[PDB]
Amino acid sequence: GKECDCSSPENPCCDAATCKLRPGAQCGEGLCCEQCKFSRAGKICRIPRGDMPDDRCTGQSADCPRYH
Repeated sequence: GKECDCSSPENPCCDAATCKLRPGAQCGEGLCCEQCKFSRAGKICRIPRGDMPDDRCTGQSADCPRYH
């Protein structure tokens, strides 16, 4: 449609026609969006490199902020 819950038409969470969530789901895409759902707080959303801290799900967003 004219509004998407996903970025991709290939996204399983979305139907291609609607571009929008079929399932009993929360989200389609996002670093903290797992199983088309909002991942739990503290779960690693991003792998660090070098001296950086690992970024963690808030459990209050489909996208990851920073570290929480």
